[PDB]
Amino acid sequence: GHHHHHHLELEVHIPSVGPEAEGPRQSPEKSHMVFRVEVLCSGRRHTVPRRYSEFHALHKRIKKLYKVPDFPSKRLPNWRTRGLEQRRQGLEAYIQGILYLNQEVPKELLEFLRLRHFPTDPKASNWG
Repeated sequence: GHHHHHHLELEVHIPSVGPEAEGPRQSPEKSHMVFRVEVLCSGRRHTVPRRYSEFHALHKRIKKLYKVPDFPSKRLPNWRTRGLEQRRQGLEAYIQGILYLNQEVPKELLEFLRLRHFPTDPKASNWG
């Protein structure tokens, strides 16, 4: 498309993390818990619930591909010691990092969940 991006509204945040993830095949983690990210770029926000493994693999694949910071751990604590803000912030830092670094929201994830023009949820905001 061709439009002048005068509105560079950028908000990348992970508003919610809950236990409701899809249980995958034999994976390193098989986390049944999911973090629901929301990347807002150019005015469009897309709220996407992602299991840790997905970002784990995403980040590991592209770290070899493009500018990408520290990666997620394949061994995680049971999360009883801390709160989910730790998990939330860890991925949010990495995902927003690459987004700020070069390719913005990974086009590979775009291709992965078909995140183009991807919907959002009303319950992903505070007073908004």
